[PDB]
Amino acid sequence: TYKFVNMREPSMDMKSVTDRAAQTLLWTELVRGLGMTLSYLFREPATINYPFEKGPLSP
Amino acid sequence: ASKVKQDMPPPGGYGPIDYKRNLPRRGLSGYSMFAVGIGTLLFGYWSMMKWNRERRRLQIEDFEARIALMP
Ligand SMILES: CCCCCCCC/C=C\CCCCCCCC(=O)O[C@H](COC(=O)CCCCCCC/C=C/CCCCCCCC)COP(=O)(O)OCCN
Repeated sequence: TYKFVNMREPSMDMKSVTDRAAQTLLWTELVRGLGMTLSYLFREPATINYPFEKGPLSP
Repeated sequence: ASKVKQDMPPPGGYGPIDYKRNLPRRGLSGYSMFAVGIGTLLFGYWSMMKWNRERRRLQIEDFEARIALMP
């Protein structure tokens, strides 16, 4: 069993072409990436306070 | 006495694990975005029209005061 990763064909009707042009001229995916980074900013960091805190170990 | 005890999955197994790609569409057509842009441009144009006409009248008033003071 195998999968195709990049075998899609964009639709050439007027609405989809207009959507792609709006993405180009208004940078929608760039704001999407900005928003994901912003959401990542507002969560707790994963940093521990060494040497007062230590990483987990095992026997 | 004691029985075998080692790491094994719990009875019934584990729950399903999500692995498919999940990139949902935020959702807004290009027509709507272009319409919003053109609408805010037109609103700015109208406000600037009114404000700059008022500024022209104010400048004319100031020039009138200067003309009166000139002699
Ligand atoms: C009815 C009368 C109306 C009067 C006319 C008005 C028409 C308005 C409609 C059209 C205007 C839109 C133009 C705005 C700028 C467009 C520039 C542009 O689209 O360039 C992009 C590229 O632009 C970029 O990629 C720049 C990205 C830079 C990376 C940083 C991301 C920035 C986004 C963060 C927010 C930006 C904040 C902007 C406002 C800040 C104000 C202080 C095209 O490049 P490609 O997609 O690679 O394809 C070209 C080859 N065919």
